[PDB]
Amino acid sequence: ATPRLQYFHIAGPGTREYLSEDLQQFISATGSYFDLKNKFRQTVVAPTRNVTTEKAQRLQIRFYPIQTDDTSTGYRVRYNINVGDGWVLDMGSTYFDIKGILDRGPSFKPYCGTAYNPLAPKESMFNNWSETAPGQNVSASGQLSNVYTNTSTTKDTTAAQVTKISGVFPNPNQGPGINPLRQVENANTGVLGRFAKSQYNYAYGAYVKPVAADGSQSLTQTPYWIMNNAGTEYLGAVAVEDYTNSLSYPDTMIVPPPEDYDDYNIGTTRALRPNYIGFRDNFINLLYHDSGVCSGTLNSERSGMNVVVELPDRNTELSYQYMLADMMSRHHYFALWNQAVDQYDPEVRVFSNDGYEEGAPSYAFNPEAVGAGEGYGPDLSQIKLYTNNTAANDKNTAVTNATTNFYFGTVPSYEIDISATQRRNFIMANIAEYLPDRYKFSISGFDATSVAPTTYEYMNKRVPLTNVVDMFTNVGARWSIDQMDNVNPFNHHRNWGLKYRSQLLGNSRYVNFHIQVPQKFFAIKNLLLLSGSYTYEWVLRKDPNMILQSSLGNDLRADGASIIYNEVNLMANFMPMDHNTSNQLELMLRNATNDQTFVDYLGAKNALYSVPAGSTALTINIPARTWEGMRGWSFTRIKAAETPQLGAQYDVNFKYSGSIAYSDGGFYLSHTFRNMSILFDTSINWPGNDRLLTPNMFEIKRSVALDTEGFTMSQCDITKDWYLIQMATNYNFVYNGYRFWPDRQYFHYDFLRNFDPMTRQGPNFALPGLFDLVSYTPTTDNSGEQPSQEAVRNNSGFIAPRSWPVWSAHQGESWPANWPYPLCGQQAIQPGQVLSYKKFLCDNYLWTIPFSSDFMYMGELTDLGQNPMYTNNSHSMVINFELDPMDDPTYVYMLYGVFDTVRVNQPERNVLAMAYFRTPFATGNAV
Amino acid sequence: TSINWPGNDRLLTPNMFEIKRSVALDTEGFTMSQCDITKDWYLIQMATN
Repeated sequence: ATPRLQYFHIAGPGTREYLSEDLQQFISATGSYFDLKNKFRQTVVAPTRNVTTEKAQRLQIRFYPIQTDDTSTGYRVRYNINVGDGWVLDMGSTYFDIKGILDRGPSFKPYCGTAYNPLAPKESMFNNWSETAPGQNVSASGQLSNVYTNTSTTKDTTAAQVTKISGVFPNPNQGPGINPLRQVENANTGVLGRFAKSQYNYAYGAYVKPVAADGSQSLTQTPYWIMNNAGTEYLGAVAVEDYTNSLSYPDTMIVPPPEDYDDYNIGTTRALRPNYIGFRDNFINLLYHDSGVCSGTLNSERSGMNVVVELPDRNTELSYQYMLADMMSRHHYFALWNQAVDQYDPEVRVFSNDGYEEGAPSYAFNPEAVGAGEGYGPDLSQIKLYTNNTAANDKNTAVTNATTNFYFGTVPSYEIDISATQRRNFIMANIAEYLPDRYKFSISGFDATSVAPTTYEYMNKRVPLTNVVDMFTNVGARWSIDQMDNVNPFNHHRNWGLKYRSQLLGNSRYVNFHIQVPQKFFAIKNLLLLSGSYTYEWVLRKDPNMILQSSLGNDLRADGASIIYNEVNLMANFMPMDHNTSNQLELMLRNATNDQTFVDYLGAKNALYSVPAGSTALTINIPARTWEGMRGWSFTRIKAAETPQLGAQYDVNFKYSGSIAYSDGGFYLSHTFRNMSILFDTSINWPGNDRLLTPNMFEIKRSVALDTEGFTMSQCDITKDWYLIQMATNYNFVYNGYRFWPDRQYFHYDFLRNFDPMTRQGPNFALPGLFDLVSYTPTTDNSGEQPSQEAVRNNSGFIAPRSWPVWSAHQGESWPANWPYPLCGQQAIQPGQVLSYKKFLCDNYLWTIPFSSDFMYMGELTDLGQNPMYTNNSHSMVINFELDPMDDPTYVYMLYGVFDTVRVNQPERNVLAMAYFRTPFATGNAV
Repeated sequence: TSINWPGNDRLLTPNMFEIKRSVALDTEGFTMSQCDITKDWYLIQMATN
């Protein structure tokens, strides 16, 4: 351009063509050790024509609904996407601008613990006052902190404070105000206090809403004078306020003792379980995908024929999950699409018990350094000091007056091992509370069958058994709690993805949410719409269980959750390219030979096969079929209670609000898969070439205890054959050697990223010794007492009794522990009294078996998928599964390998036509 | 004194680069990514970067 600009290489020719050829050869040859390319400048220049219109064209267009039909299960919206000539719409830029009111219900705690007197001890009381009538039979217990240096024997100095009582003056926040507590004379100190007469005396979690603008939780205060046994000696005064009906305990629940201790013991109070009710990852289950009854609609006006056809056997939202996880790492939190992957804390799931950081003995000392707590030794209180005589080596002269404290011993202190305190609190709060309901018991005020197990206060008022999980539970083994490894780990308050998603809405259950939801259906997920007038209808879910995710998985419909949609607009971004260039573009995309073609990323027909609780085996029969281009198999097992009805507008049997492992990638039951077999004909096994070490089945895992010949890989119970197949599928190289593949560690759904082999040893019970003191079965009684837990005697006088609830106050006496049998050390049990428990966990993996001759990837259209023996011949393959028996009805999420592809034909203006074809499992009915 | 640089009805508010707006005062949307940043500003930043 400008010679002035070409001089400075701002618009010049370019480094390749202004540098002398010999210099270019030099800087290319000597470019690995002495760089010179950074010293010469070349500028990339914009096309400056035929890239943007001068015409006034909106850069971002909002489409507000034509026609709504607000209903009580969904929220339909219909738009008229008018794309003029010279315009071009990429539907990847089309998203729903949704705002409304969200109610997350009473079952929503965005925070562990409480906000009301958190530092208060759990069993403390807020300076009680129990009376039948004012001035009648009265019981009161509390601290009297305020002082007013009274001159006793008269009311002159006490009545002055009494007249001030009728306000905020007692001021429970303020105390004595003196740091050295030894300087007070007990006869000229004055005493004041402020007590509350109410039911449910507990300091922890106590809340009384204010009535005046300056504290003042009550309006009427009745003062009471403090005198000794005689009435003449005036000592102090007390403020008493009625909180009988003005007091409440939000976010806290009373943990009463067993019924035998209901009286004479108020137990402790505990904060409710923390529950996060934010939206789901990537706004999953917020648009009605794959539901024929409430399917979306996209079509032109001239031909009002829908082009989006949805199938109940496809999974659009899991497809988007897999697509996004392959496109980027899942640890990136993109707050726009609510892109926060559901992740469990590994320190909670794969429990690596290690005790605690044992350091020097740690003590909490007196606030001052002088005290007589447990006043052993000489009293040292009425002593007298005489000065020393060096010559006589004895006392010589008395000290006239010596006000001395002079206590005995070191600083009074109480020893706490906070390193183990954190460990126990962590275990009980994270791993113990999230135990299955079969390892819990009521609290002597709660009763089962009076409320659904899927409710909030059911989970809150059921204390887990305290010996199934504790600090001695596999004290040195990195071992997930086998009583809980079948529990969805993503239903946890440590779900950082869910925590972030629930924190994006706010800190209350009354949310005026404003969200943007993308279109995930693969045919129009990123379709480029040409010119024409199209109508684009969709319906938004209003099911509280589906749209919202809980960290507890409780039934939100029974928990008052609801949502209201006010404005649902359709945003779009239009590139302002030149009408000449956009007209050329649309002319060349209206040509038949080159037209948009999209395949769903999952590429799987999704079939759910029910497996009841007791069943350990599953037989899958598929009738005669053409298996053309079928990619392979993929499968996990999903709990039935955690999976909605496929293609149902509203599921009433779905009383779960955690992580639907079907909808998202939150798979956690890839284990509990004993083996598998595939038989294309009635008896012809698929590998069927002596490939595997077990030729006629896919032995996924075998117990090492019964293992004798080997056939187990990677220091767990997985087999050689299965490990080989999985590594060959995921990484394509097993015949040149097994190795780690860090190129796929971002995927969040591959094998090595989340395959965790485990090994614990454990005592060998069913021996003359080794009595197995841990009882895993509760007594399923109303009383909050579990006497079967009283056999462990560990931390006897320093924790709550095992029969008592976990979070009750401590009582007992110090005693040698008896339960944890030493598996290490010099006094360990004999080698014949230990066992082996090789096990593996594999979350979010979705076992894959590729329909390839050698289990390795040679193209999306597999080796055997195009073989003219499955494609042309009809085969009726039979799958036989063997599973670990679970304790609830579970599906087996089976995924085949399909080419569910669509190519979009847009020959003229407002003519939109789509052809859907799925190679193994087509849906053409020839009508 | 009369030439808006976008000046072609580009932004949802053609006459200014509305960086953020009060969601309480909001009526028609124009707030993006679950905060008070605007659709136009979000588009501009994402396109630039």
